[PDB]
Amino acid sequence: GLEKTVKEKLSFEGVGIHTGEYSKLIIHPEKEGTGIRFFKNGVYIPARHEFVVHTNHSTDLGFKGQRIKTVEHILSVLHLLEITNVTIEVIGNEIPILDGSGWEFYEAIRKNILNQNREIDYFVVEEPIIVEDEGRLIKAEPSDTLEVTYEGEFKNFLGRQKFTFVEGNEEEIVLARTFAFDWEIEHIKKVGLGKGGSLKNTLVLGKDKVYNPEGLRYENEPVRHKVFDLIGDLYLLGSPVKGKFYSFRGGHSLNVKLVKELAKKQK
Ligand SMILES: CC(C)(N)[C@H](NC(=O)c1ccc(C#CC#C[C@@H]2C[C@H]2CO)cc1)C(=O)NO
Ligand SMILES: COC(=O)[C@@H](N)C(C)(C)NC(=O)OC(C)(C)C
Ligand SMILES: [Zn+2]
Repeated sequence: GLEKTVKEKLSFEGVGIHTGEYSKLIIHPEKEGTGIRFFKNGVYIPARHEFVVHTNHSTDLGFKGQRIKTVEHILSVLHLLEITNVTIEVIGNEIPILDGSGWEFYEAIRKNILNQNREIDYFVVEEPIIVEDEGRLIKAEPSDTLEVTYEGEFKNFLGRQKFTFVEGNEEEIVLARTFAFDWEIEHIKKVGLGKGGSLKNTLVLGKDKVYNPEGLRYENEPVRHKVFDLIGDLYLLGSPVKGKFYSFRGGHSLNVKLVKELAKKQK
């Protein structure tokens, strides 16, 4: 496909899930070859794995003392829409969580795409690879299309679930919200995270119950969301990705480990 930017500036704002602070974004059009980058306090932070500074409960980037938490959801939307050149100006410390999914970003950006004049140089997975960390595993192999499977093993009523995204099915993952388990939330808050979490932006689950009155958007909403997260983390390769991926219990740390290994192999 063609490289793409946005036709005009687009703004989003709201609380961040981990900081609990209110932040604002402005997405700026950029010319071919710019890439995806964030901008904060005069500093450009490329959306690339070299700038990752944190991977526990979110993927965060930093450069020159300027940090932005929770980049994975906006990056996933940009990856899915193949937006390749933009600057995400951040006023604040975190990307807004909005409803917990990619939906608001996706709907606004998709109606505001500007095609550009050269084609995308995709990051094409060249050979099989596997990364592992204590029972968790992610595998990648060559594919002409982006295909991403996540398999979860939940210690509540959900049990085992799996879900596969393929190109053309973006609408199946951009509404899946972030989630949390009631028995884990105290620790998450104790370690300085989750300050903005609520039933308005998070699917909160117990051993045998759902806290949100509206319930789940899909019976497998959590694994759809984990696929969505992985697609955002994969964009830290710096180009839209072609490959077939399978994650068993992976999270941001393992996702970024895979990205760094792929980048090293194909440098
Ligand atoms: C899903 C994944 C991959 N682990 C990660 N999400 C988080 O880590 C995360 C998201 C929300 C909360 C909360 C809250 C809350 C709350 C109020 C108390 C409940 C109302 O009764 C805590 C952790 C993610 O989506 N990364 O992208
Ligand atoms: C059992 O609780 C933990 O160990 C959390 N650190 C853990 C569950 C690994 N978070 C997680 O899923 O990874 C993400 C993707 C970084 C949010
Ligand atoms: Zn997420």
